Amino acid sequence: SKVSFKITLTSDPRLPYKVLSVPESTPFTAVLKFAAEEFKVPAATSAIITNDGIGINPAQTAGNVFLKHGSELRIIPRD
Amino acid sequence: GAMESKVSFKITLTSDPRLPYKVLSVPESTPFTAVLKFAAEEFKVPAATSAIITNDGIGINPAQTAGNVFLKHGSELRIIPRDRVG
Amino acid sequence: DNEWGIELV
Repeated sequence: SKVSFKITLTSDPRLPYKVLSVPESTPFTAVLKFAAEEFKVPAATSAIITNDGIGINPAQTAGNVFLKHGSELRIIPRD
Repeated sequence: GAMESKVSFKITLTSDPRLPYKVLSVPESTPFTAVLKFAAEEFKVPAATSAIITNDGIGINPAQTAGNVFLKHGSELRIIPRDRVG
Repeated sequence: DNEWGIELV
């Protein structure tokens, strides 16, 4: 079964967002990569953080990320 | 896929007797303002003054996801460009 | 820009 995320590229002043649903077992690395691709920014240098300024360790299940932080995440592109 | 489902719209420029059209596939969570801008450009008409209406004469509020528009009004939409003044 | 990922068909 899947969990879903709203990822907002907050560095784009238009605040465009994308929704992603992945199987709750999916490693969060996959979502980071997916989000990077859809947002057309480097997976290697991009981070995903929460609304409250907590950095999300991607070596974690999407399921566990959802359980701890909810659906509202920001993608942070490097310099 | 991880990427959100898409909804598709057939947008017709009824003002052209040929009734030309463009089909747009759009992520459900997309604000309808993006769809309108995208459509206006495909039709080479000013996004800021054009409107999208249903086949039954309802104006679509752009502050609204594509998903909602799809669900409430289906896929047949019309694009309405403004006349000129003077 | 098409930052909302709209596709033409």
